[PDB]
Amino acid sequence: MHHHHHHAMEEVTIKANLIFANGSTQTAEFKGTFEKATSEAYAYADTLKKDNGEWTVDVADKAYTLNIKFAG
Amino acid sequence: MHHHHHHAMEEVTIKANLIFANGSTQTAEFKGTFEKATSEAYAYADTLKKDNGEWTVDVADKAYTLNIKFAG
Ligand SMILES: [Zn+2]
Ligand SMILES: [Zn+2]
Ligand SMILES: [Zn+2]
Ligand SMILES: [Zn+2]
Ligand SMILES: [Zn+2]
Ligand SMILES: [Zn+2]
Repeated sequence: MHHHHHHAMEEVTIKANLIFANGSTQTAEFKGTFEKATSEAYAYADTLKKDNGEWTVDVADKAYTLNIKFAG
Repeated sequence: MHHHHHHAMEEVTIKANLIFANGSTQTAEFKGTFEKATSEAYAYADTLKKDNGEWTVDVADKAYTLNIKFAG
């Protein structure tokens, strides 16, 4: 499944690729928590439904931070 | 839970922050599939166990690509 595991004070960058039925595309960037950032991307997509129809989305990861702590 | 959902031809960037018992740190970057990139990060961490002890890790997301397709 596609699951975002929230962390406090997270800062995530969302690159949205909008692909229209005729093959044309548009890209936009959103930043903030994963929840807020994706919400804005979806809200934007919704403003385009009137002229471009229903949309579906696939979320794919691109970057992570690994915090590795040694005990000594 | 922390779950990486694999996608074909994915290219993920891993930023590893190694935190030692005495407070000092070291950072490194790894790239490739999430699986390969994290594997290299862990392998690197293992080479430091002899002198720095056991390590634990927390994986946190940083960036995503959203592919939004309109049906028309
Ligand atoms: Zn999955
Ligand atoms: Zn979140
Ligand atoms: Zn997917
Ligand atoms: Zn979770
Ligand atoms: Zn993968
Ligand atoms: Zn975590």
